This record gives sequence, structure tokens and C-alpha cells, in this order.
Amino acid sequence: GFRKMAFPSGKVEGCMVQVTCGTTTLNGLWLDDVVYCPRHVICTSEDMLNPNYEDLLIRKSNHNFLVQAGNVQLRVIGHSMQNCVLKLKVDTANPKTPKYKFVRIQPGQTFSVLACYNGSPSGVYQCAMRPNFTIKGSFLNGSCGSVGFNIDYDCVSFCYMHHMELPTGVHAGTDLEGNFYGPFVDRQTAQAAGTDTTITVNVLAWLYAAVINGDRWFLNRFTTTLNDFNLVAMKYNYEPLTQDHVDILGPLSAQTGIAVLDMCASLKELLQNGMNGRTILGSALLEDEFTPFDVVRQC
Amino acid sequence: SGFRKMAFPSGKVEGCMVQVTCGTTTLNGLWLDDVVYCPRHVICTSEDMLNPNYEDLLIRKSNHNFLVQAGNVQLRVIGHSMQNCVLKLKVDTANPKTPKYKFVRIQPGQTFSVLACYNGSPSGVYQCAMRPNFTIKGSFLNGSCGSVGFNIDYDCVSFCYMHHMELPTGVHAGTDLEGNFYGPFVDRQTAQAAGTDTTITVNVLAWLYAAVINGDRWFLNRFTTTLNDFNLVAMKYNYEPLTQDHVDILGPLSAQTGIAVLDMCASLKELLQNGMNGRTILGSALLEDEFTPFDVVRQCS
Ligand SMILES: CN(C)c1ccnc(N)c1
Repeated sequence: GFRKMAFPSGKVEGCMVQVTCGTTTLNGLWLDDVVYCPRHVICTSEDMLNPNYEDLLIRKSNHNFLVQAGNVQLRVIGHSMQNCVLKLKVDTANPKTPKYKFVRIQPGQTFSVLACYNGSPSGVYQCAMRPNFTIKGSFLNGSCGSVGFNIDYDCVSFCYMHHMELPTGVHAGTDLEGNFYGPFVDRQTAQAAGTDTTITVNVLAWLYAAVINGDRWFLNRFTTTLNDFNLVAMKYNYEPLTQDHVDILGPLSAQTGIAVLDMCASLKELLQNGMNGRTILGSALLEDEFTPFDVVRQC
Repeated sequence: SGFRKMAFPSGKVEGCMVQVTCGTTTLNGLWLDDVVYCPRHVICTSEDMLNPNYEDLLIRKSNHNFLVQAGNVQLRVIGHSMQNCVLKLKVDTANPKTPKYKFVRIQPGQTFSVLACYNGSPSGVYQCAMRPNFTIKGSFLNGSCGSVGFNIDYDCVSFCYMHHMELPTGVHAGTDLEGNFYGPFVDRQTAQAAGTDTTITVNVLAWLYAAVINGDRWFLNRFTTTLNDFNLVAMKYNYEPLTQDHVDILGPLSAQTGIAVLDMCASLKELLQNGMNGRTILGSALLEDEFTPFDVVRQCS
């Protein structure tokens, strides 16, 4: 029984609001007395192309921003910009504010996204930050400002805010301090994500999950070196494995008795020869959106 | 584009999850108004699980034998009754977080979200379909009994499933909120096995139509088929047979794309014959069967 799960979204649902600047409406995150959203909400048709946000923001007054939490309107009483995030100070602290922190994640790490439209939560999904710094998300228009998060022991770690849809059906965004993930800019310009790769450490975690779940047909008697594994992996668009990644997998090795470079030889064989009509955890394809931590928690 | 499967936001259900304990057994309960619903096997001892006589066991129990906890607050049980396989515990406090709700029974192929819980605490949420063999491929979380499945429509929560047990095949079985099991299963630890599972063909076709709407058209062919010829081939791949109701349900997607249903069926037949050839459809390397026509149509105008 191994299904991918998102975190329960209730604590985040209590924070979603609707932000409108002129004709543009998108989602905001209401924490204490501040609403956070993408700074491009201030952009206009002319602005779109090569905007100067800061010139545009200081020339915008608080009444330009319409914030709605359900049917109750929040009055913006101050506004400031931090990198690509707009911070709107409101006259009311959110009584539903959970315990939270803003964290920055790394490519390969997983989190849940609460997809919203016009400030209303629509759905939740679990994903990983791709190695090319994009997120395979949904194509729910009007979702800019939807956030990504993890929950650790009652505390919500917000790690991502959605800013734009790339042409290839992938999304790009920032952390909650407005720093972009990846080499992207918040402007309507020709932008494309680099070629994506498979998150090797997560595939290995998933193979560890399969062994713990008694799906062991792919285990072999061989081991490989990290250099030999990396040469093969990069030819198949698998991310290179670092010593840090090997260390992260340490506890799964101790739990299963399969050394990391032993499991690497299994994965190496799987790349070069495939599954030959067999499945792992019931899937014919290798999963790379489960981290080693996700496996230890679930298993 | 990339259609990512999504679960409904679980907040409205999280506010209803409680912990129900009987003797040494703790599991989840659903607190709606002044009633807590949970699997009746919370009342069985280790000696009774092969052949529990629930009526015999329930009559011997009293309100004070049940420990119901909502967070750190103990709710008082003031009544109990059994409805098929669900136990209903009347409590002295109505849940103030009770959302608008309905109990509905679903059919195989229909989708819903599950809020997986442990000890009354929500742990994770996933989206799934009820398989043609009446099981759910759920998570392996321990003591998740009593976790519920639901859909949300315009702020109304429709509860359709409650988890009761894990079958030897790793799959899960449960009931609707009236305590009727989905499929030929019983709340007994006796030898029970799920029949061979099949693919939900109507959902695959809806997903292929979604791909066409998003400009993924590599798999289309110029052939059509009869419904009978399609069903004969599909069953050879353990795909469910398509009925005229399924053809009608796909009608609007056929009209939006200009591809007759039986034309799309011929393309699916080709995919079954050929395999993906390492290609992807809507960003997935596999044929997705847990997206219903209802969900496709709403999301694509
Ligand atoms: C880099 N920028 C714009 C910063 C850094 C730290 N704090 C604030 N508020 C803005």
C-alpha cells in the first residue's frame, strides 16, 4: 500500500484570500496582519513587458489594493515589496493564523501545493521541486499566489508561491521572501525551463520503500562506485548523486540492509535493462517525488 | 500542459476527525453534529475478530465504555446504535466545525479524496478512484480505520467512504456512511480476497479527450470501431467493457473536440496494442484511469 499523499490543507486554507489590483485578480496568503502575493499583480497591459515594479509600487497607494477574505474586505493600510513578493499590511490580523515559518527548499525536496482560484481553495497535490527548478503543477488559471508548504509537528513551513506558467505546462515561482527558484524573471518574456532530469536520490528512496514493502525482485548482488553510477545516470538524464545524498539514504540502508552503492547497482541495471514487464510497488515506472524523509515517515 | 491529479482541500473534514477508543483499540471517528461515526469493529476483542457477533457485542457495551477525544477534549457518549457496519455514537456536544454535508454512495470508477488519519489525527490526503473490484489502493498507514473519503461541491462535503480493513493484497475495503460495504467484503478477519482489478476504460477515454483538448494528439488514428468490437478487444487487456451510458457520458467531450467516442475507442485500442513507445500523454508516461468525465468536462469548459 504505497500511495503519494499531500499534507492536510486545512491550516493553509484558513490563510487564502483574494487580491485584486485594477483588472488583475489572484491569490494572497494572509498571515498575522500581512497579505503576501506576487508583485506582478500590480502590472498592467502596458506594464506587462519590461515593468519597473518599484517605480510602480511607490506610486501606488494602499486603496489601489482590494483584498477579500470570503465576503469580508480587508483594508490595506501599508504596502511594501520584497524581491518578487508584495506585502500588503492589512487592518486585521488573521485569527486563523497557524504556527508557521518561511523556509527555502532545494531541488528534489517535496512539498504540498494548495491550488487556489480567486482566493478560493480548489485542490491540493504533492510534488517535488524539479532539478530544473520548476514544478509540474495543474493548469488552473487564476492560481498565481497559490502556495507550497510542508507541515512539521503542527507548524506550517511555507516554501513556495506560484508566479507564472511556462509554455511547457510547468510552473515557476518564489519562496515567501520573493526569491525565485530557478533562472526566471516575473515578466512577460520568452522564457523556457531547461531540460529536466530525474531526482536520483528520490528514486533510490522509492526503491528502499519497495524493499520495505517486500517488493525485492530488482535487488542484485552487485555494487558500483559513485563515479561509475553517475556516469551511467547522467546518460539517462538522471541527476548525479552526491556524497550528501548517499548520507541522507544511510538510515534506509541500516533499516533494509541494502547499502546505497548496492541499491545504486540495482538502479543502474534498471536503467540499462528496464523492468522487463515487471512492476515495483505496482507501478511500471520509477517514482521520483518521494524523498528519503517521506519514505521514513510513511514506512 | 500537465494535468496533475488533485485531492479536494481537506480542511472541512479535518474539523470533523476524532479519536475513538474501546478497550485497547483506538481508531478514527467522524464527528458530524452530535454523532460520531466509526467502524463497528472498534468493539471487537482479539478473540472475536474471526467471527464477531456485533449485535451480541454491542448490547454488552455501555456509553462509558467508549472514549471519544477531539484533540485534548473528551466528548461524552450518551447513546450508541449500529447501522449495518457503522457504529453511531451520540455525544452531548454538537461539533461546531460541522460543515454542510451529505452521505452518498458511489459506484466503481468514481473518484474522491481520502483524509488518511491516525489516532484521530489527520496525516495526509490523497485522490483515488473506487476500483472496478470495489477496493481502494490506499496508503499503508497503521490504524487508519475510520478515515473517510469525500468530494466537495460548492462548500458541501459529500461523504462516500469510510475505511474498514486492509485485504491480503495491500488494497483497502470499506463502506459508505450508512455502513454498507462496497463490494462483497465483510468486517471479519476471515480469508477474503479482491477479484482481479481492471482499468476504468471510461476514465481513460475522458483523459485522452483531455489530452486532445490540450493539443497532445500523437496517439489519434483515423479508425473507428463498433462498441462490441471495442469491448471484445478491451477485455483482452483487462479493461472494463464500455456501456451505452459511458458512451453518452463522453458525449460532451466528443462534441468539444469533434472526435466521435467510437473514434477515440479505436485510438485507445491502438495504444493497448502498441504501448506508449516511451512517449507521454498530458505529461504522464502511463494511461491515467482516476480522472472521471465529470472532472474532465468541468476543468475544460
Ligand atoms: C533584498 N530585499 C529587497 C530585501 C531584503 C530583506 N528584507 C527586505 N524587506 C527586502
